[PDB]
Amino acid sequence: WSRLNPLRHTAKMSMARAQLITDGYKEYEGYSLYRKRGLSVRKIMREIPIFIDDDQLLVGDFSATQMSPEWYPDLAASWVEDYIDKYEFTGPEQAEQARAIAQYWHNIGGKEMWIKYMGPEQEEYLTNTVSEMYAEKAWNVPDCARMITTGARGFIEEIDNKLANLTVLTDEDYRAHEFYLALRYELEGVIDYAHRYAALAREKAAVERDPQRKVELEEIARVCDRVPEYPAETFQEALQSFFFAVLMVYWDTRTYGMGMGRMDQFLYPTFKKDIERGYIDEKYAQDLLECFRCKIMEKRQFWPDVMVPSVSAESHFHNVVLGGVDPKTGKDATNRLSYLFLDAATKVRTPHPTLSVRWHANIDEKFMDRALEVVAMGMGFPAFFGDDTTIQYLLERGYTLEEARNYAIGGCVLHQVPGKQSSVWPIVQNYGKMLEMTLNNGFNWYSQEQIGPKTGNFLEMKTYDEFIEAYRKQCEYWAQIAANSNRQCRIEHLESFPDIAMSCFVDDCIDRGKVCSLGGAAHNDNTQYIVPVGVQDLGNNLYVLKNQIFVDNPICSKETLLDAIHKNWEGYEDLQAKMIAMPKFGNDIPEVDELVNWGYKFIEDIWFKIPSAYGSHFEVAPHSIGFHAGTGAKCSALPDGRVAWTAMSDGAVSPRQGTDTNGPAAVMCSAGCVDQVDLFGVLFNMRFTPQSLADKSGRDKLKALIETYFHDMGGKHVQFNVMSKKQMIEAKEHPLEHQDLIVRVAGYSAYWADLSTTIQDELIARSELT
Ligand SMILES: O=C(O)Cc1ccc(O)cc1
Repeated sequence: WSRLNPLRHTAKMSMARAQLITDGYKEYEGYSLYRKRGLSVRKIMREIPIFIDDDQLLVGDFSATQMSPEWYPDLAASWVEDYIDKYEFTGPEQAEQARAIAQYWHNIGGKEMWIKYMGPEQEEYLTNTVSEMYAEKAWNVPDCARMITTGARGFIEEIDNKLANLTVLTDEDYRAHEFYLALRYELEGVIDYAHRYAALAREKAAVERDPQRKVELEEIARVCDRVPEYPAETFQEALQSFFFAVLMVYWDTRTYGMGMGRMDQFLYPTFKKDIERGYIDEKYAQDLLECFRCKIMEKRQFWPDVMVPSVSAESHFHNVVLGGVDPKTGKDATNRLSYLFLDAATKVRTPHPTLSVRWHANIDEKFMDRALEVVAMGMGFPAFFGDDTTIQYLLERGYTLEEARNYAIGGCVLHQVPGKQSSVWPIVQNYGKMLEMTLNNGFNWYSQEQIGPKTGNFLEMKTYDEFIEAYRKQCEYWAQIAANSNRQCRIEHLESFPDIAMSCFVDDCIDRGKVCSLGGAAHNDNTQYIVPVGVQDLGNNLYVLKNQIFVDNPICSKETLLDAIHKNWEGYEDLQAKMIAMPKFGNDIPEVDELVNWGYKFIEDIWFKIPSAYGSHFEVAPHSIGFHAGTGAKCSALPDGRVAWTAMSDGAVSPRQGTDTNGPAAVMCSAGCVDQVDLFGVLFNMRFTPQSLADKSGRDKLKALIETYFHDMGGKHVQFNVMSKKQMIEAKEHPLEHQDLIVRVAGYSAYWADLSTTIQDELIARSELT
């Protein structure tokens, strides 16, 4: 009854893109890839199954059967093998169809073409090589709502004004002449897509008996008759217009961490249009935002199980930034449309649309108090981002102050302006696992193979300054060997799986006539980066290296140490308790909280002088998504009392696990001692108990503590979740029951049933605060 009604995961495998792209490549054979793609995608949207759900007033969906996740063979296809039905993956009996597409799309798929290119193929855990040929790229926020007040028609004109009055093909990239035609070809695709619903919604009208539900869709057909093609005019046809731009991208590439930030900023002129004109009510607007959280869900993920350890089983980042600052004037933009957004998170309790708030000095204290109740209930949501510091990072990249003020976020914590960055290609490297390799000697304990460089013998280091060069020499190897892989993989993805439709919403892409992935990016700045996930464990161990190994303590010699972790404290269980009691990050120890700052300052030195993509340099994104588990489980033992095969850390500057013997103010004062201005978004989450946040103390102690954390300490991002540790243990022993539990992990909340085991038991260990 609570306004909205989401439903169940009674889903099966769907072949409405794979089979529809397969015969698109065959019917449009010979046309260049830029055109053979664009011609096939409009074939999809104009021909794919369509339906309108019940009591919903949004039409376009992310699949051809309710919640059945589509499959894209353009990116990969040879991962569907022998089981016929068996593990969250299921089909009816059509396995002979997947093997038919896999037979066709063999050696012509993204990874399928990619894995030949190399030659030898080094399977890895120190870098996500498996997640770079298999995972779809997005993690941006294009201007599909900042550049959709023009409409698809206004786009096709600029393309037509381009192919005619500026072409003169003097090899002005035949690739560019074909990109232009392609971009039109699926711009009419998003027209046919919404003109199919108009004919179907109008058909769903006469046979309808409820006259209010009849007029509900009779206006939707009138919306979709003008929403995608021409510029929108009303709040009901501005949302549907923006959404169809999110789908046209999804039909060309399963847009991963695509952000849709600032819906409280660009749906306002129509919001302020219909309301003050009595055309739409606040509850009606709260209906669409409710119907927006539901319809966005169907985009489930469908990747091989070999990555579920590192990417969970349903890690979706559909973030939207509510609140903020008016760019042209500097005042606050926190408005009622932001109030209805987190009002929607009440009546519908979906965990994917992140719904993030952006704090700033003169923000609206009322709609920030009301934001603290949204995380006071279930779900660890409105991930408060602090501006002021993030602005300095964007302004020092090159963006103008208006572009910087107007920033949103893409994916987890990546903050960036809308239509400028271009489909990021990330790199994971557990800089605690590097410590394992150099404390060894490039041996990769879990693998027991001399796969690294013999930088130096630990039993012959002599001094700490000698170690940190043997740690630099080892880290730099996995730099020019990891970047060098997905650098020329973004370039290689020009023979397969480029993002043509997404270029409709990247600046200068239309002008230079080149896609955002390869070339026509307006800013090749924050477009490639690294995620160190567990660098707290670097500082905690570096402290043990700096303090209490070299100089004093020869009993805990370099020999007694390496063997203790070799056997994982077995026979040394007395020692680990002392190291686990040594000063650890998360409290308020400058002697231990400053080494994690120098830690990032050690990573920011090597990678920032490494060129990237088409220009600029690699960034450093300390965030995480689930890569602490799949990497830590293969990262064997650490000096700071760690056990062998356990996770790294909970991302960026979050305290390790049970290391905060001090209150919440310390856990942020520590995390504040990080010069996080040049850090591409920090993932900082911590757990409170519901007795603290569900009272005035939540909107009094926290606010005074989170505002102080960002203004005095220069933080960037803070995200909370309230849930008892027993409630998670009670979910571990009853996982058949709590299959719809909202648990935060790392910049998102996902159902506990699709969460990995190593992530569950790790979430038990996170401390409780008051
Ligand atoms: O988000 C990540 O860090 C992993 C990733 C790698 C490649 C890709 O295409 C998508 C995601």
